[PDB]
Amino acid sequence: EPAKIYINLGVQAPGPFGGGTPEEVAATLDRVKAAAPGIGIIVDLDEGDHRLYPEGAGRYTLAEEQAIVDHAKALGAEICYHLNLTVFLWTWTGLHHCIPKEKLLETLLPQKLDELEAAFPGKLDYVYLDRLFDGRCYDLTDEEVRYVLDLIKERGLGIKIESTKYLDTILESGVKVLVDEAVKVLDPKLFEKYPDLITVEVLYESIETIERALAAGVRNIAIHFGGVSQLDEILDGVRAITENILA
Repeated sequence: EPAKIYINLGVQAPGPFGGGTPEEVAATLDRVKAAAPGIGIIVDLDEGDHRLYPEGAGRYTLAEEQAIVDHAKALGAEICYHLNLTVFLWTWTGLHHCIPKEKLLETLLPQKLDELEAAFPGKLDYVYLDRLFDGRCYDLTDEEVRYVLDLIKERGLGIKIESTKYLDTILESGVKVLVDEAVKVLDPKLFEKYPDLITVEVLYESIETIERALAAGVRNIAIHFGGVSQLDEILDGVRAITENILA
């Protein structure tokens, strides 16, 4: 069967350097689908008594986040939610302070996951956490990894990982994975053992980036462009898929 194609798209709140309101994000997503027809869309999103007005620009409110997802979900786009606040604020410093491993496994991570699916019921496909990131914080044991994967698979979520440190246990757990290769290594043996589970995000440098990927297994490839400014920059290479075919 032919392979799948997606346009990995980053969305953030209006701030000092860019961003767009839920109306602007909705219009851009409609303009991408208007050009790219049979191409999937992967929208990345960062997390923002609980607001209505954003406490400081550069972050969305929970309503604006829901308004974007509900519009992107209606377009058929998959949502990948970034739970970076798992290291946010020992405190009163804005650092990436790491709570004890128990405090995170026992309480916060299930807490954040419950809050997650409470705000976006069944409308999130992948979730990103800065824990499997080559270890960094905490050295995860054998059962510790598969416990976090169980919390994610419980709520029907996939995972986005930057490091392929634990990829050889994620696929055994049968959970969909999103490998961000937009600047480790991986053998094509995985694509014949787990074809419908891996989706590789690549930095678009040319058609040679796709051909090098399609030469292996990669039946699910997401394209992330370098560069609301990017509306037209993506509308340049959006014709790079009508003629690409390659199926």
